[PDB]
Amino acid sequence: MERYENLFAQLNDRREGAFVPFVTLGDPGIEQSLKIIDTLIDAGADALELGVPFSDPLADGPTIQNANLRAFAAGVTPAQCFEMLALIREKHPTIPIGLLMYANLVFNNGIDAFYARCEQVGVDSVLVADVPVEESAPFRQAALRHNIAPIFICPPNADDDLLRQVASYGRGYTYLLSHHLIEKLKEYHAAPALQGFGISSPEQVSAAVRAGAAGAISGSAIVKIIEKNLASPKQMLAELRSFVSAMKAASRA
Amino acid sequence: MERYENLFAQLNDRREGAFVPFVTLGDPGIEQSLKIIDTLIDAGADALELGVPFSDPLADGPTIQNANLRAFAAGVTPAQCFEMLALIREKHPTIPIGLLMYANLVFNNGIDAFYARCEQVGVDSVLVADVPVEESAPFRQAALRHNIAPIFICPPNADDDLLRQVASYGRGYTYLLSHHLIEKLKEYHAAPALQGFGISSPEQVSAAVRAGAAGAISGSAIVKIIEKNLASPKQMLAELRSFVSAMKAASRA
Amino acid sequence: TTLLNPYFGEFGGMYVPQILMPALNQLEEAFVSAQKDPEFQAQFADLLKNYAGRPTALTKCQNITAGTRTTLYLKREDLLHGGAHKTNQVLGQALLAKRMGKSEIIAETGAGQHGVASALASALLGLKCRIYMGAKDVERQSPNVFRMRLMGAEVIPVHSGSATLKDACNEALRDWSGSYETAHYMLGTAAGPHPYPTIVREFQRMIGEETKAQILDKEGRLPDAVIACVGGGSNAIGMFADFINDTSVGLIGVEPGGHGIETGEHGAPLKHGRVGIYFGMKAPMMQTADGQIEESYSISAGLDFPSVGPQHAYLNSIGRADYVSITDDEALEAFKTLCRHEGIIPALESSHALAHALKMMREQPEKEQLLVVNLSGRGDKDIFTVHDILKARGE
Amino acid sequence: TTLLNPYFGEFGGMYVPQILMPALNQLEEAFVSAQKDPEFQAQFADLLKNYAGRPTALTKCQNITAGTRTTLYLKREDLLHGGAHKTNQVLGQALLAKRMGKSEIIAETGAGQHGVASALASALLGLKCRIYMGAKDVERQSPNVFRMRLMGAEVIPVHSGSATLKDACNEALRDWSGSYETAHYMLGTAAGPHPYPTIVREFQRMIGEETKAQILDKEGRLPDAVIACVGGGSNAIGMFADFINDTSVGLIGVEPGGHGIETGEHGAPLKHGRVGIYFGMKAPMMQTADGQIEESYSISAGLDFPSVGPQHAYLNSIGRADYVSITDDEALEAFKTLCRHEGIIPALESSHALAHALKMMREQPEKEQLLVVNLSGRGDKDIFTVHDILKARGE
Ligand SMILES: *Cc1c(COP(=O)(O)O)cnc(C)c1O
Ligand SMILES: *Cc1c(COP(=O)(O)O)cnc(C)c1O
Ligand SMILES: [Cl-]
Ligand SMILES: [Cl-]
Ligand SMILES: [Cl-]
Ligand SMILES: [Cl-]
Ligand SMILES: [Cl-]
Ligand SMILES: [Cl-]
Ligand SMILES: [Cl-]
Ligand SMILES: [Cl-]
Ligand SMILES: [Cl-]
Ligand SMILES: [Cl-]
Ligand SMILES: [Cl-]
Ligand SMILES: [Cl-]
Ligand SMILES: [Cs+]
Ligand SMILES: [Cs+]
Ligand SMILES: [Cs+]
Ligand SMILES: [Cs+]
Ligand SMILES: [Cs+]
Ligand SMILES: [Cs+]
Ligand SMILES: [Cs+]
Ligand SMILES: [Cs+]
Ligand SMILES: [Cs+]
Repeated sequence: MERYENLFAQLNDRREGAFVPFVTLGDPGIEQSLKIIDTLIDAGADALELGVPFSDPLADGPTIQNANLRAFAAGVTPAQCFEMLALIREKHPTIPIGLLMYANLVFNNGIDAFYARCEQVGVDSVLVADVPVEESAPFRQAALRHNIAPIFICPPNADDDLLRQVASYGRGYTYLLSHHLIEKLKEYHAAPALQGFGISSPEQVSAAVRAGAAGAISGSAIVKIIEKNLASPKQMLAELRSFVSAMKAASRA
Repeated sequence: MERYENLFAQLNDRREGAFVPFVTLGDPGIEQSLKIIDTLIDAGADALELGVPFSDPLADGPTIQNANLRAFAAGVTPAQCFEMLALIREKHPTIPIGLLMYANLVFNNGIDAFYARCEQVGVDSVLVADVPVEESAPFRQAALRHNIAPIFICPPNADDDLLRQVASYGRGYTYLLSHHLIEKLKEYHAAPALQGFGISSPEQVSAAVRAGAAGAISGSAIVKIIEKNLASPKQMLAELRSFVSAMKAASRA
Repeated sequence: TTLLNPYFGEFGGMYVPQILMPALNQLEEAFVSAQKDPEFQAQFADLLKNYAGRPTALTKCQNITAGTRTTLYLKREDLLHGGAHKTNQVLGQALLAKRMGKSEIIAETGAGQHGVASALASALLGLKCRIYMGAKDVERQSPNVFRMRLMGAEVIPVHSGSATLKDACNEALRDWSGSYETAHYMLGTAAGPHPYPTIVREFQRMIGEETKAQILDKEGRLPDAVIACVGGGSNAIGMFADFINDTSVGLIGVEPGGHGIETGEHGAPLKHGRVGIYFGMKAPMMQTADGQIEESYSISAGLDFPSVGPQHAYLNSIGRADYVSITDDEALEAFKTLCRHEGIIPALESSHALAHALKMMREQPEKEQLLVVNLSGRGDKDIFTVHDILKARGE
Repeated sequence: TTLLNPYFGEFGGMYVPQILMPALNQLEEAFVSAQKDPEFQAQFADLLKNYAGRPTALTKCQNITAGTRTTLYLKREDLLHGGAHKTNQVLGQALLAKRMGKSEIIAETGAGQHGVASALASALLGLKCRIYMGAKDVERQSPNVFRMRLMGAEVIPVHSGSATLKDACNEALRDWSGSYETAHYMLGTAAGPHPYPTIVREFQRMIGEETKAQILDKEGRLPDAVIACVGGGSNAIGMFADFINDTSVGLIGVEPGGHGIETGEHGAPLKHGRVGIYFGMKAPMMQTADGQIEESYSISAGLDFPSVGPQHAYLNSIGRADYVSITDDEALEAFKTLCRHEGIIPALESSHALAHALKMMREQPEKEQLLVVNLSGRGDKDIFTVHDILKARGE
């Protein structure tokens, strides 16, 4: 499929950036997670980034660590996550769905089989948080064989060699953690950049797009709303809807 | 004075051995100790050996360790012991009184002053338990300057050099811990031997004398009767009287 | 790009977020430079000798081997400053931190031995040390925590995940990814991402070098086998490295069998786990069927690492080294044996290596064999644990 | 008659019951013979090196002395097997026992360090070891008692007198007077009757010999002063002996001042007691006015001997060595200082010596002086004691 390509072309036509919320699948439980995700979509999320609970999330801060703990507390397994992904794709045929994975869960039952399962349920991209570009070859190859975009992080400490590698090897979008970077990525024909550092308010969404990025990823702020409203699922959904609506509005021309 | 010399001459005339009980001064208390000692004398003790309570009685077994603890528990001091000794001598002018001392209490206020105090209260001999003959010179000299007999132990492991030294340096009596020894001591004109090992019954008293010793010292058995009858001072005295009477009878020709 | 191969065969690698690659490349660069620098080497040798007390003794154990054809020597890492071999490599890593212009140390610790080792090295070299430790571990390791604080280290209790070593491992990396311009991450074993398995081996290799010299002097030949316990793999690779090319010398690593392999309660991933990717490396792991990392189990908290260094995985795959396990009760017997027959109280970690040497001897008492056990640490720390078990068994 | 002079000036002697003189003469004879026997010396050197780990390091402490004209080195007896210098002399005495054909060891212990030292030496050399310990001490020294029993020693609680060290001292002698044909009494310090102050000095003198060689190599001259803590006097006389004839080298012994000399709660008889005769020797004692022996007091149980070795009394009287005291709080500060600034946890005993060196430096920071402190042991054992005080003060 070409879900990212189609999304970016449509957004471009509307002079619009992407807004992409992250949540952990199964947080705080399977049924509630499903309603969360549909709420994000109905509020105007342009794509999703979705985490699978893992014992040791090396690249993640406190909010996400806590999301993981909640999802495990609920007994959420990778198999159940893939069941969820199939359901989500069945409800929503065009929205790009990206996973944020840890290497062990990809490698566990064979790397090729993992990406085969991704393709079967209708995932579009996979970011493997603990695989640097230098080690990515078998992950990228398996991804592309199964029509999955491999996503790479372009960190603040990126050099020119890294930019070229990220530009050449990534598809779907480039995950930016930051303006020089944005210009260089475009020069090297990289996948459109989404800014993923510190996107917690509408002004940062607008700032990302104004700087030349194709959009912005809210890496933790959505999870913060979950964590805050655990005792009140109805209010949780309410607050997610208004937050996502506001963030997406900020992306609009 | 010549109390030992006189005692041995008198005993010899009667073909009789000496019986000499040991007690700790002040055990179990001052007044009771005084009655104990008068009881031993009236029952037929020929001489006394008397211990002064000391913090660390290096040469003493469990029965005596416990006697020391009792006397300290009662608050008994060396000064009080010397008060007791003066009283005892005033009651009984001929019986030889020997002390069993530790070196520190002799040395504490000056060795010469110690033996001067011994002479003043009417003590006849001093055995310093932790001074071997090899180190005895200042103790022997102070003793003799104050008309006090220095007493030495002749141990089971004694050699000929030790026998000669003990024979030459001791006065009053030789304290035997054991028949070769007895013969050698006499050959070297030693002070009359009193057997001090294991004298806990009449048969051992008789055996000592039959072996050629001048008599026997009951090093702990008297203290055992004290320890056994602590709760009953009247019975204590009763049992001491019958024991000492029996032991002295055993010495008689 | 790296200067050195990050893999041992298929095992090892640099499986860290992209943000941490410059920190690893920097460290590799600094290490490669250090290893060529006589001044660095002279400084390291000075610390090992005059501060830590190298060389360590090689003790013959005639009382233990009487009536057999085994000759047994213990390499006495238990006599090193700090009471375990960990001290060797923390002094090297501290000097590397100084070489890179860093003034702060970050460390992870489980049982606390690495925390203390890191803190003492930091105190000596005037580095500001902060140590991550699982809250559960903090609770159960009061003596070690107090030693760390006495030595001026900040001890940071980790409340995330299970709140154990693997979680401390994670939180140290989080800090480092933000602080690596000024802070060095002092990893505690021969594992994690390249270049750490390489650095840690090279900063422990004097164990084996001294052992070889000492056994040549005392016996006129190489040992038939050298035997070491395997947590993450540092003491073992330190003993093994100088012997790898002496192909007549057996290399035997001992993983904790815990309550017994068949119970699943052990710490023996190399032989009874499954390759995975975690802690920055591709290596055998204790893990569930669906790929979640598990805690190991051993009587000995110091062998409770749920993976193993990649060079051990490699050496096993090519058949150069053999790996075995020893259970809690076997290690306890070896502990008792050494106290009673040699008057040395060994670490329960090291007692696993000794237990396997005792098995080699007892199983085949007329086999002529010259064995060295790496006695990785002393076992004062373990006397409460041993006391508690013996009482509970009625001993 | 003896082969050697039993006195140091007026101090020392053999003040024991007559029954024990043959045992002392036998021991003196065996020692004089041993000291002339290259085989005995080679065996002892073998144990010290290959078992205990001699030579011990000499560590420079630049962090502590920065900004002053003091250069400070620690002689690292804390790195010896068993974690204190006691190990040196127990190995020598165990070999002497073997030379005399004895198969059993009797020992006294207070804090337990000598009990453990005796037990480990006995285990190594296959001697049957029984250790007398005051019931009060048994109660308060659970870790040491357990180590002794692990090493196969019988531990005998003494209930007589106060039931402390002096009483254990007594009960060991009682046993020996009956058992000396088969048992050797392994006395724990450079005190008691001749020949023990002499033997213990000579079996500790490698401390000072190595220090002299090491300081010549590192600094090209002798130290201005060597500084050691004084319980019974063994570590100190061990450091001092080889320097006695180098009259430019100050010899400074540090007694425990406890809560302060003026409080009477201390362990400093050499400077604040009174000569007496006890424990087989004429020497300064803690004693009442009427001559009963008192208990000393120190934060450090190992400096709680209520007398002092006679050679120290002698060296003081002739002005060859100077003796000072250091209080509990001074020793605690020195303990903290060494942990934080050098990453070495010292024994609270040794912390008294360090405290006085720190005073020498701080009082006169522009005085040029090269000082060695004998770091007699490590202080893992003391961390609960230190923790408890710091908490009680609110630290
Ligand atoms: C830390 C430790 C170990 C285990 O770690 P390795 O890296 O496998 O050496 C073993 N023994 C001791 C004494 C330790 O302190
Ligand atoms: C036993 C001990 C001492 C005190 O005894 P000395 O005989 O005076 O040396 C001092 N320091 C340590 C570490 C000890 O173990
Ligand atoms: Cl739910
Ligand atoms: Cl859709
Ligand atoms: Cl009374
Ligand atoms: Cl009369
Ligand atoms: Cl590869
Ligand atoms: Cl600092
Ligand atoms: Cl940084
Ligand atoms: Cl082999
Ligand atoms: Cl003299
Ligand atoms: Cl035995
Ligand atoms: Cl005997
Ligand atoms: Cl001087
Ligand atoms: Cs696989
Ligand atoms: Cs906008
Ligand atoms: Cs005097
Ligand atoms: Cs008779
Ligand atoms: Cs050494
Ligand atoms: Cs053998
Ligand atoms: Cs392990
Ligand atoms: Cs200095
Ligand atoms: Cs003292």
